[PDB]
Amino acid sequence: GHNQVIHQYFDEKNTSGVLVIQTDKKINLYGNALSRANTEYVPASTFKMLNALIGLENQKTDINEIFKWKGEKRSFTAWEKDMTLGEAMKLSAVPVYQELARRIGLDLMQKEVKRIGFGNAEIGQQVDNFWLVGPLKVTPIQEVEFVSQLAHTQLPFSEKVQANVKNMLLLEESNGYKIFGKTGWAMDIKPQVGWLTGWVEQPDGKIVAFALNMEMRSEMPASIRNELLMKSLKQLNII
Ligand SMILES: [Cl-]
Ligand SMILES: [Cl-]
Ligand SMILES: [Cl-]
Ligand SMILES: [Cl-]
Ligand SMILES: [K+]
Repeated sequence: GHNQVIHQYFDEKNTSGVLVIQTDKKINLYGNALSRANTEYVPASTFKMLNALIGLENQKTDINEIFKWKGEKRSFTAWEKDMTLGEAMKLSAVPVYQELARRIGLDLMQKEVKRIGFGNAEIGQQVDNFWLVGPLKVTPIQEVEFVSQLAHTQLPFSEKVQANVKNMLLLEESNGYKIFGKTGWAMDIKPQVGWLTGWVEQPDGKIVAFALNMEMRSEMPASIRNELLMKSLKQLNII
């Protein structure tokens, strides 16, 4: 349950980051830059959790809808295919979620973001990028609470919608343990910010929420978010 080791982990990967842990409304901070936890960063793709919630609750889409790829080149070849909301969730396929955001529209999206009170709750005028380059910003502490509420089905949306989004977030399942989460990586801002937000469902159903937030660099493999999370959750004996 320390705290200096976990500091060494961040130290070793030459990054600046924080790991926010929330266990039944008790919050703990870890990593090598704890002041990040109350610092506002753009959510990047972590916002997909909320985008989906808003989209499903307002019936702009459903979990079965197949989003058609219409041929434009995308940032990743893995994105160039028809997919569902859930598939797009697993791949962080931005263009699908931008299509969703456009269906929702600026009015509906702004209203929802403030009703939920997400981060600074400002989305500006472009409904299809506000979470990648601003103006929307959120603290890693705000994210762990958000995701904690989602895990407990406590967000101001219908339970079926929350359960549908939770089902899209399963990352690993081993030894009676479940890890749910969403990565983010805002590459077009400086400094770059990487996220891994989610929760652990322990074999007895106890839920432990986490929000990893770290400064990123282009040379980094994306899986560095996963490694820094996974070895920390092991140190704290959460898995
Ligand atoms: Cl602490
Ligand atoms: Cl520190
Ligand atoms: Cl079906
Ligand atoms: Cl591109
Ligand atoms: K250090």
